[PDB]
Amino acid sequence: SYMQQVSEGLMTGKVPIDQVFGA
Amino acid sequence: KKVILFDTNHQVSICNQIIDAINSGIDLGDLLEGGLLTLCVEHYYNSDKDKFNTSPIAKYLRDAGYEFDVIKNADATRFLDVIPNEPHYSPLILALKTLESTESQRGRIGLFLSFCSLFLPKLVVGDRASIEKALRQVTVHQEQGIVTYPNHWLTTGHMKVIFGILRSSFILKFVLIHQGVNLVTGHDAYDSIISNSVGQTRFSGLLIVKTVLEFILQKTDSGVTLHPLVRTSKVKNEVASFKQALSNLARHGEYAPFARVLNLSGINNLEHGLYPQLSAIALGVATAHGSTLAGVNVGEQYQQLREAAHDAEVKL
Repeated sequence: SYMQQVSEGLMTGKVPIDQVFGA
Repeated sequence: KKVILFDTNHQVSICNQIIDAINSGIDLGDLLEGGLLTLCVEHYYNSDKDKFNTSPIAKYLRDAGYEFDVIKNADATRFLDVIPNEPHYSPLILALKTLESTESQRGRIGLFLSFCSLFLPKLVVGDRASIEKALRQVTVHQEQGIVTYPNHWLTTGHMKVIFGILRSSFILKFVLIHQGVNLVTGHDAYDSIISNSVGQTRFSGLLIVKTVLEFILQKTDSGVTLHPLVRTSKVKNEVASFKQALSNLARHGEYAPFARVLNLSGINNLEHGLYPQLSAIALGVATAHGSTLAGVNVGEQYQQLREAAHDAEVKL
């Protein structure tokens, strides 16, 4: 899909986990 | 952890003999990875140690505690000439003089490394799976006409040997993966074979967790956020542990998709079995879209949340 990019970016560290999980 | 590099003016012949010993099933012991690293260094840096030591690979390996101890010889034409007199290398030596010298050919090193690379996609699964996968890949590339492996490399015994060498060796896996990823797109068939293998290796051992994560996510133009069911009080611990494991994985950066294969630290708990409720939610949401999560079976205890996750996604 596209969000798949989100999970992968969370996993490679390209997306801060705090953006999605917080605190 | 001291890695011995072998330095001579007959590098190609020495390398091909290292490949000889490896393929013979001979256990090189604590010189194994050293030997392997030499191969890699001969291949990618043409045995230029100064060019290697400034490379990202050497950078990372040194950053991971590996120390390089070069053995300069020259005049040495034979791997046997190069092994320290030290007596704990006596049986090794005893086996190595039973070695036939396949006269060094061109590309055999690249041949070897690409062959090794074919075992990566399913390495973490086991020997049977890695080897079956390797064989199917072998026929794929064979019929492409891009490369032909020797048939005696295709016996189960030899491929079990190679599987073992990959298992035991961190450096081999790391070099093949790093080069698979970072090496451009030139005109070397072996680099493209390795590249293809590494491409098929992405998220090996971590695809279930990845897709579960994907399906407990929620797209909102206010950013992107976790599913509401994920934020209940019964699932306050799973989310905690999952976030922590995910952070540990994230530490490894661009090597994160290969972290299970390279056996990187911090991955203990990145295993969907530990997260039944999130798996239920993810499978629910998945079902509501038609597709499903491969390898995820929800036990009775969380079937309710499963439908709780299911219906609510269809009403959206």
